[PDB]
Amino acid sequence: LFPPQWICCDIRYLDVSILGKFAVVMADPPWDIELPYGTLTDDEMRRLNIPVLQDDGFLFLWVTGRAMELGRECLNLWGYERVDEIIWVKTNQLQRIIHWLNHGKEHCLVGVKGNPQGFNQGLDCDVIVAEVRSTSHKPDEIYGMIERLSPGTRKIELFGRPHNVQPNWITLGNQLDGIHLLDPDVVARFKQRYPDGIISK
Amino acid sequence: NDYCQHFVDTGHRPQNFIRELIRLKDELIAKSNTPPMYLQADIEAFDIRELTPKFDVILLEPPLEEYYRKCWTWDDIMKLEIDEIAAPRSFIFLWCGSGEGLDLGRVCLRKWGYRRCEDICWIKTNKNNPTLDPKAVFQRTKEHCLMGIKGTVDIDLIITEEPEIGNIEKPVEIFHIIEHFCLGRRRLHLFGRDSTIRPGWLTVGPTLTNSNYNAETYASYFSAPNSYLTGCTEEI
Ligand SMILES: CNc1cc(N2CCC[C@@](O)(CNC(=O)c3ccc(CN4CCC(C)(C)CC4)cc3O)C2)ncn1
Repeated sequence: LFPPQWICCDIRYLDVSILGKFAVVMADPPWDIELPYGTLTDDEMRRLNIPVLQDDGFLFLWVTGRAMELGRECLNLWGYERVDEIIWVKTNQLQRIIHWLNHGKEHCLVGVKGNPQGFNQGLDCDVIVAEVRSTSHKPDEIYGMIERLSPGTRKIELFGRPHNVQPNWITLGNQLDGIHLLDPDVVARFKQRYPDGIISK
Repeated sequence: NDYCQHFVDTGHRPQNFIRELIRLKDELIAKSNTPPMYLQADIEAFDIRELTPKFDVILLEPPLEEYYRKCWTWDDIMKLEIDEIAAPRSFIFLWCGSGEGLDLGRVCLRKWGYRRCEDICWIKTNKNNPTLDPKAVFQRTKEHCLMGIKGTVDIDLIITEEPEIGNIEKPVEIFHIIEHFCLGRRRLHLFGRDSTIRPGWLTVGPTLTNSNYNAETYASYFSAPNSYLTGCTEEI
């Protein structure tokens, strides 16, 4: 079901096997790197049941600081090979660039699992130039790049927020407003697994 | 405006549309710089331990096959004994390319005892001319230079036009970033060329046409009272 869907949940505890398989996974995790949001420990990050989410497709994993290394560890642990690395160059509205060096970019690792067939590889390049609209937000250009890469397929975003919900995407995060599911396969398995609608333990 | 969509429509890369003095520091650097020193050496057969003294900064630029539409694999690079010539407190800048080097270069840094503190991206514009590795998902339009540290003004971006094919030179701007860190005066550039020789640097590589390296002469530049200068201070 093409229109946006989401589940407010603790991603540590959700049984993601009910969601099916996805052509693209994207995660912008709250890595534990003095932050204005709750985080996941390195072990919680490692233990995420990413492997059940895809058979053949791509993973987009935002990383910063020491998560440039921890993110690579997780990516490999979850069964992906890192095959690309997108950078978003942060600009203002006049298209100017916003420890040892000031930081002008954010990094997104691109992992592959299996042997994806029928994707449009090489349409976009690995550099995003876009304005920092709101702090802590990722640039909306990434969704368009992913859609041209894999048009019409099911996608899932972990640790997203309400402004991230998108057609063809299911968005998970603990600040979303309730549960909004339209795919009948997913609705059926959700009711089975969560008959009283609560996601605990 | 969506420059990713625009690149798909036109072939103009999104980076094509990116638009105090700090010059007396550059003059201090210039005054403190040792004479350029350089040595032709086939690094696969050469015992790097003959390169003394131990270096404050190492710039490592192995010729990767991806640079070409003698090449060094990451197998070769990983087996260099860089830790044997790095000072206990010292820095490394490793050009890693755009493919498997972003991973294997991190293995190298840890193998040699460094931790990465920066990831410096050379973003290449194509303003003047609006490949595909089989594993690539996207067109690769940048190269990474990883900064490693061991022991206890600028931006992490360099933007220039993509060089003509077969030109493997890296932007000279990388030297400016390194020298502005004021990390010390023993600076080694492995796999440099005649074209990269520079005051303040010892350049070692297989394609150099001439050498002037003398270990005792070189060490004499850093004998007391000049052993701990940052390279951004006045002469003593
Ligand atoms: C405990 N179990 C949980 C926890 C959980 N979250 C914890 C609270 C927040 C939230 O609700 C929503 N996520 C963020 O606000 C959020 C903010 C900033 C960032 C950092 N990025 C770095 C790269 C970038 C700059 C491009 C973009 C920013 C990542 C985020 O993820 C997710 N969600 C489900 N289960």
